[PDB]
Parts: sequence; structure tokens; C-alpha cells
Amino acid sequence: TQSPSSLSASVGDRVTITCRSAVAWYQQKPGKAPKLLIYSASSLYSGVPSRFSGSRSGTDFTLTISSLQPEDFATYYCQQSSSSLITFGQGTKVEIKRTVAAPSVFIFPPSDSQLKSGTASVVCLLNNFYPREAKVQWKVDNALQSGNSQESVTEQDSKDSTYSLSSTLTLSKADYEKHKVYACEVTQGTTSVTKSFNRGE
Amino acid sequence: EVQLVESGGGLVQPGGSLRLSCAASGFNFSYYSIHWVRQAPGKGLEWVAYISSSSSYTSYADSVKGRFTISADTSKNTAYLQMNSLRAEDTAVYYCARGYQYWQYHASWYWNGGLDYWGQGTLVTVFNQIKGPSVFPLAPSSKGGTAALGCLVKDYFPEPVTVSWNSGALTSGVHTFPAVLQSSGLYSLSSVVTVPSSSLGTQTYICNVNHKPSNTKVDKKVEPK
Amino acid sequence: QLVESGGGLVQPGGSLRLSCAASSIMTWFRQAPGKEREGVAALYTHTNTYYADSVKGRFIISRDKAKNMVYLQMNSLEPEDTAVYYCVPVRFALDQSSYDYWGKGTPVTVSS
Repeated sequence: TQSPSSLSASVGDRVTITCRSAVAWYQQKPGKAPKLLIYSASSLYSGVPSRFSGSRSGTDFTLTISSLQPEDFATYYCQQSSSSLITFGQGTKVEIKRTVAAPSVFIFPPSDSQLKSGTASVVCLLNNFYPREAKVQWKVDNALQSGNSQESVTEQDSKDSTYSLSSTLTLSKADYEKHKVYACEVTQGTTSVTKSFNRGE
Repeated sequence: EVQLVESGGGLVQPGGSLRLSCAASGFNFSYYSIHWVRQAPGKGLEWVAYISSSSSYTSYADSVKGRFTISADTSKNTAYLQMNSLRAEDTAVYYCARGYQYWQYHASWYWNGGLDYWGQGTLVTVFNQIKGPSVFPLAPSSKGGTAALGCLVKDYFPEPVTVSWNSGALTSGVHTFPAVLQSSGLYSLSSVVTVPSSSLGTQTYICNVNHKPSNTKVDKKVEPK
Repeated sequence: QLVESGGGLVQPGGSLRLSCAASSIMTWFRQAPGKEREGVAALYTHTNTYYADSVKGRFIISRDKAKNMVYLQMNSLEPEDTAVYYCVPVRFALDQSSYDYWGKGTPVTVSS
């Protein structure tokens, strides 16, 4: 049923994933079919290398990669049976640990184009940061916002191992022309960065 | 020397019907079960159904029990999934995988053979309504160091839309966000790129939005405001 | 109708005894993931034991007519032995394509 959702490790690290019938483990890389890695809790499937193992620490099933290799960053799924039913776990993505990087923040006012059809989308971009965890907050003339913004986040960059994140404030055109100052705030840890613009400048 | 090959599927209206194929080569067919496993875009795997030799040996998950039907023909070593009553949550990539003939019977605290061989997958998407996207510029924030510019791809349905920059010529520094579903029931995303501020007056930046569900291509020139 | 029992979890180097219950002809086959059902041991009733190369005298297949049973004594087990186990030229006698009816099989996991 359940597994630790997200994991950062380095090449060389020892890595252990947990799962809530004996379990089978599958590996999936983006855009490819899953492969079977471990069946019957602890049996290595054909061609799977030896740094992989499985175990039952108490009542939970584990998969261990004793020494993580570049080709091992992927998603991992455990799979059980119950009656005539089969179920896969939520999945666990194993990501590349890397040095902390501050996002460069860009704020974009709605285009004149979008405005003159009566909608206002303000777009905040956090670019090339690590780790993934951040808190975004929209400000409109200094009043914080709620219920009117959405967020989305890229997978890890294949070059630098960073993430990017977009946040979109959707306002009516009218609610937009009523106000002057627009700011999104990015908190990561002890640092909190605000970027803004004055409408019409 | 064992293969599963998948086929059929793609675009259908909800309240339509579609039939997936899994033709298998390189092994004694009747000694195994064939399973269907689907994965919604950017989501986990979901076991759907299986069948063995004897056609009484079938089962389905609670999400598809009455809407789908699994069959098999041992004459040619193929197996089918007929899908009916096609709601939204049916849009997914659909794999077929091979397991043991008596997997249910063998299932125990120490045993689980899992599914060894898998097909390449086939995309199945149900387009209830269709809207093409509007595209608006995210105009360069500065004029120097680095500048960020982008395209807001807005109010389309259903997924997905692809985004290139300069028709594939610019790829470095590009970030295309996964779409979000707005409260309006329409999808939206942004694509951005970072470039050197000094190229703003000498280089052109166009974003290319493609939306197959509506056969729309939008090309948008992002200029400094 | 053939029914098998005896399967379980064993560690490398441990032993296991698989049984078979009947209702003319006796053999043991196995099938691991990604691999094809491989013959392991045959017993010619009307005299004789034959074995695959991959069972370097580790396995013994006895019989009991009185109880109508056939056994497989698996010794010195290795991870490579993990499989479900299932119940004519003497040259084509460890071959799948030679037997009328099988059992449903009993799973054996050999795992440290």
C-alpha cells in the first residue's frame, strides 16, 4: 500500500525503500515500460545486478540498493496480491542529491493581450533551485492571497539536477485594475525572497 | 526471446468502446496469465485485469469491473481487453504483462512471481469536450545578465499540448511545466526559457504550442514589452 | 489430478521435501520468472531416475505406490532453485512437451 514517497541520494549511497502476500518490486524510468527487479520478497530477477536486494524488516518489506549507480535513479513500485486482486504501491522516486541552490525569481504581469479579453494571469517563476521544497505566497497591494493560485514543478533537470516551479495567480481583469503592487514570496529554509512590479510600469 | 506486442487504442468519445490487443510470442501461452496494467499520465501503475487458459480464470479491479471485458484466443496466442463505458479516468498508457498461470493459487507469505514480461504500452485517451488553447506571452522581465521569457498556454481540453521553442532549435534552458487543471475544468501550463539579456534585441523567440485533440497549432512571438 | 505440497521458504543450503498426490505413465518440473518451465527429475515407473545437469546430485525422486505418492528430496538448495515446482524416448523424458496432465504447482523460494 504505502512507501516513502521521495528520496534524494548520491552515487555510492546505500538506499532503502519500505512497503506497507509476499511483495514484488518493479523499476520504471520515464517513458519506458516497468521492469521486474525482485519477486517473492527477496529473489533477484534475471539480469538484475547484485547491489539490489529485498528483505522483511519485521512486518514491512524493504528494497535496498547497497551502492547506488547512475542508472538506478528511477521510480520503484512494490506489488502485492489480495484474493484475486493485484495492487501496486504508491511508488517511490529516487532522485539525485545535489548542492543547495537559491531560485532566481521572475515575476510576469498579465499581457495586454490577455487583459483585453477580461482575464488576468500573474506568473511567478522560480528557476534552477534545489531542493524542491518551497513556499510561494502571492501579495496584492500587500494583502496575502489564498484560493486563487496554482503551482506546478518540473522533474529534475537532466543537466544540473535542479527544479523549476511556476505559480499562477488568476484574477478578474477588474480586480486587477483596482490594485497596484503585485509580489510573490519564495521561502526556502531561513531565506525569504519577494519579487514585485507596480502595475503599468 | 519472449515478446508482448500491444496495439489498438487512442482517441475515443466517452460512452464509446475500444479493444486492446496483446499478441505474444516465444513461449507456451497456456502456461501463463496475461495482465493489463495502466498508468494515467504522470501517475502510478494500476492493475486492471488478468486472464488465463480457462476463461473462468479472470478478475478485474473495482474501478473497471463492469465496464471492461478481458478475453483470449489460444489459437494465435493473443489476448484482448474490450473497454466500454469510457469515463475520464480511463485516459492512460496501457501495458500488458505476463504472470504465472496459477498466480492466485500460489500467492502466499513467501511467494509472489510478479509479472516478468511487458509490452511497449499503448495510449488511450477519452476526449469528452475539446477546446483549443489561448497562448499569451510572458514578456522578458528585464532589458542585464539573464532574462526569463515564456508562454502562458491557457484554457484547453483535454491533455496534452506540446511546446517547443523556435521549432526545436532552442532547447537549452527550457522548462515546460506539467499542466494544471483550473477550477473551470480547463487545463493550463507555462513554458519558459532563460537567455542572455543582450540577445533580446538580436534574437527572436517564438513558442510553438501544439494541441492534437483540436488539431490546433499556435505559434507565439515573445517580444520585450 | 495431481496435487503438490511441501513448498515453502528455505535458506541457501537447507533442505525441502515436495510431495505429489495422484488419482499409465512421473516427473518434477520447475518454472522461475523470465524463464521457461524446466524439467528437473523423472522416474520411470515400470522399472530408474533421470536428472537435469543443473541438479548436480542434489535431488532424489522416490515413490510410494501403496499411498500413490511421488516425492522430491531437494538438498543443498541455492537461490537459483527458486521456482514453482510442478508434478517417450529416455532422451526426450525431461521435456515439457511429453506429459498429459500437470499439477497446479507448489512454490519454492530459496532466499538468504
